[PDB]
Amino acid sequence: QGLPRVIELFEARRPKAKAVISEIDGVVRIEETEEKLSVFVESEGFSKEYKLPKEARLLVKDGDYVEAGQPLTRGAIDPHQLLEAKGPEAVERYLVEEIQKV
Repeated sequence: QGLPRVIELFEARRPKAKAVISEIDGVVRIEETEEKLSVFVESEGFSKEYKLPKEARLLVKDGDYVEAGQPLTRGAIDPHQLLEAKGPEAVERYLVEEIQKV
């Protein structure tokens, strides 16, 4: 994506084709009707229902364990959501590596 991707990173914009990340650690449970599609990240005392469009490529198959801040869909991560999910060091790592890819 070239120079626009770099600008999008240095400006910390929320990208348009944004991946969906998990807000908590937990276990995946896909719930796929032929009309709608959702992913649950469930833990001992928390349930996280992420309703996403039916055409989203998942990085996560049913039953996997995910860290808080791990991507479930494909695409670019919103840096502010990553910061809230996972903290400063992870956002630095992601910004540096994503800029260097280009």
